[PDB]
Amino acid sequence: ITGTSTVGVGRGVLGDQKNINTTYSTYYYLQDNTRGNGIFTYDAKYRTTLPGSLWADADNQFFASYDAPAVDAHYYAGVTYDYYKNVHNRLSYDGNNAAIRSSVHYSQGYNNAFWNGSQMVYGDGDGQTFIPLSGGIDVVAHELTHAVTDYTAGLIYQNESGAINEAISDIFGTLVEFYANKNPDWEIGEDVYTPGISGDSLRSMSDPAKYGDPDHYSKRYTGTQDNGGVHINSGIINKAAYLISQGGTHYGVSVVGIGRDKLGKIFYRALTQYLTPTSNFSQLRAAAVQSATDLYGSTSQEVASVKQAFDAVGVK
Ligand SMILES: N[C@@H](CCCC[NH3+])C(=O)O
Ligand SMILES: [Ar]
Ligand SMILES: [Ar]
Ligand SMILES: [Ar]
Ligand SMILES: [Ar]
Ligand SMILES: [Ar]
Ligand SMILES: [Ar]
Ligand SMILES: [Ar]
Ligand SMILES: [Ar]
Ligand SMILES: [Ar]
Ligand SMILES: [Ar]
Ligand SMILES: [Ar]
Ligand SMILES: [Ar]
Ligand SMILES: [Ar]
Ligand SMILES: [Ar]
Ligand SMILES: [Ar]
Ligand SMILES: [Ar]
Ligand SMILES: [Ar]
Ligand SMILES: [Ar]
Ligand SMILES: [Ar]
Ligand SMILES: [Ar]
Ligand SMILES: [Ca+2]
Ligand SMILES: [Ca+2]
Ligand SMILES: [Ca+2]
Ligand SMILES: [Ca+2]
Ligand SMILES: [Cl-]
Ligand SMILES: [Cl-]
Ligand SMILES: [Cl-]
Ligand SMILES: [Cl-]
Ligand SMILES: [Cl-]
Ligand SMILES: [Cl-]
Ligand SMILES: [Cl-]
Ligand SMILES: [Cl-]
Ligand SMILES: [Cl-]
Ligand SMILES: [Zn+2]
Repeated sequence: ITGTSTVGVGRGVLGDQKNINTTYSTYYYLQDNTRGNGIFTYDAKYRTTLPGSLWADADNQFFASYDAPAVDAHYYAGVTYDYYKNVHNRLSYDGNNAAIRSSVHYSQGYNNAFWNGSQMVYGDGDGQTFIPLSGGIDVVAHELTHAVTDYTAGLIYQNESGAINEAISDIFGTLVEFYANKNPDWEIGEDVYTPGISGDSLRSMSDPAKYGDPDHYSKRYTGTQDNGGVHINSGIINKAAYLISQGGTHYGVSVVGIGRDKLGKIFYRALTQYLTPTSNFSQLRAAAVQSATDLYGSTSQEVASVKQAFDAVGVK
């Protein structure tokens, strides 16, 4: 809508209070004019028509329990925008300030979220397996990272290219969680998954095997489920990125960690400068080595750790 930029206040899925950028025009809308061409949050009203209605609120106060998923989708979209702009000098997902659109209250008891090619979509979960998915900053950032990938490398969502696509979303989702500095970790989805069980998550980057995912190329899934294992084989690459950042010894191969900033820089360069829609794991290694070489020089510790990490996970 056209209106004037306002600042509302509300409570997210995890019960924390935060301010959100809104727009006033009769009602207050979840329309943040402060970032690029705007961040817009919609209500899908438990249906699957998309995007649904731009979120309207009479008083600019968002403390209703129905409000919470909207608050977080909107607020964490804003955090993710800020991450990409400040850390990578990337303006929104297309690098030209495209509007970021999210819908919440998608369907009934929907245990997932996704990027649909145009916007983000968040289920409310069924209350057992998931609580509303936009509650997890890593989830929000994972989904929006898919938009970044679509605009850059364009990795096809199947087999090895699809597992890289997934890993990219887990890596940057995690890097956004660290950037925001609320209870950051190398796990995925821990804030919204199984409210009945503490300490668990959907996937682990530091130890993929925790959740049944492979941590070495030799253990790759080769069947047809899950588009050829895109959320399974991502563990191989997630492990490599974890090792590059944090370091460690994995099946006797030792990796000197170089830290998150350098991980982010190397992978962002690889994504934007080298990968292609059909890149496979070996091509990713080449891209990451070449990116590290570009940034730090062929004889650097950074290049050496990239090579060691891909060695440790069996990617030649
Ligand atoms: N986001 C992952 C895990 C969530 C599935 C559990 N309902 C996928 O789409 O496979
Ligand atoms: Ar909620
Ligand atoms: Ar805030
Ligand atoms: Ar604004
Ligand atoms: Ar934006
Ligand atoms: Ar901007
Ligand atoms: Ar509405
Ligand atoms: Ar309304
Ligand atoms: Ar309202
Ligand atoms: Ar409303
Ligand atoms: Ar973005
Ligand atoms: Ar990756
Ligand atoms: Ar949860
Ligand atoms: Ar694989
Ligand atoms: Ar080891
Ligand atoms: Ar080693
Ligand atoms: Ar770090
Ligand atoms: Ar990458
Ligand atoms: Ar990225
Ligand atoms: Ar391609
Ligand atoms: Ar090394
Ligand atoms: Ca209100
Ligand atoms: Ca966390
Ligand atoms: Ca996490
Ligand atoms: Ca849990
Ligand atoms: Cl006005
Ligand atoms: Cl919260
Ligand atoms: Cl309420
Ligand atoms: Cl736009
Ligand atoms: Cl996904
Ligand atoms: Cl935050
Ligand atoms: Cl699993
Ligand atoms: Cl499947
Ligand atoms: Cl190499
Ligand atoms: Zn994904």
